[PDB]
Amino acid sequence: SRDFTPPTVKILQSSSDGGGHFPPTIQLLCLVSGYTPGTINITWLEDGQVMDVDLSTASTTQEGELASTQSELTLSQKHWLSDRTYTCQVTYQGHTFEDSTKKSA
Repeated sequence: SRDFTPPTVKILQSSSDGGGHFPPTIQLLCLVSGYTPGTINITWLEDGQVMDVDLSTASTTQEGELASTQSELTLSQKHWLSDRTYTCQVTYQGHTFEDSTKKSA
């Protein structure tokens, strides 16, 4: 007997991948898969001012008998300048987690 599977979450940052022009932002995508046969929940704990359009979302994918869900985060660099606390809180049918970044300008 061994139902369910071992959940796994990761944190990937994509800030040093920008280029000339366009406004600076942050691309923090977490890597959560294996857990749940379909997927869990996608959430990010923000601490600073989630008033703008800075939100993080994850997609659902199939990994055989497991469930691979890719999480991403998008926030304006400006906000990052004002310092904040971003964390990709991934939930599960019976589990949870959180991994991201944080700064205090």
